[PDB]
Amino acid sequence: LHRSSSGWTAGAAAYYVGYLQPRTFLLKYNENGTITDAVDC
Amino acid sequence: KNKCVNFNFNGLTGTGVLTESNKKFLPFQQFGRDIADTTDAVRDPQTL
Amino acid sequence: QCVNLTTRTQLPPAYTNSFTRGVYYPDKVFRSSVLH
Repeated sequence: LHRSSSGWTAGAAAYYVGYLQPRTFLLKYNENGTITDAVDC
Repeated sequence: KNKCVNFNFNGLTGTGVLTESNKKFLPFQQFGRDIADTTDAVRDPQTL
Repeated sequence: QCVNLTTRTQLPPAYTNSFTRGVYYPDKVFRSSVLH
């Protein structure tokens, strides 16, 4: 927070919260090891 | 190097011959395997 | 410590669709040109 104890204010941002599941993915590795694309079964 | 030795990792056991390589691992990865689950290249923990 | 703020605005819990996000490395195994 910022203030130019309850007169404070925030800035300008955003954040989202998701949920995980025990799924199965596919890993496509290149010559350097960076994941280029994944497949959700 | 270049001899049939018995490497002893903290989480990997097995024998093999250590030699030079042309690959380049990621700075956080330490293991490397083949297609059918065969470890053939590991990173040295002392020297990068 | 226990004083609540006065600039709080109630928002409905809406949804946002992801396309291909959420993929990480499950282990430290280096491979190349495979699909496991």
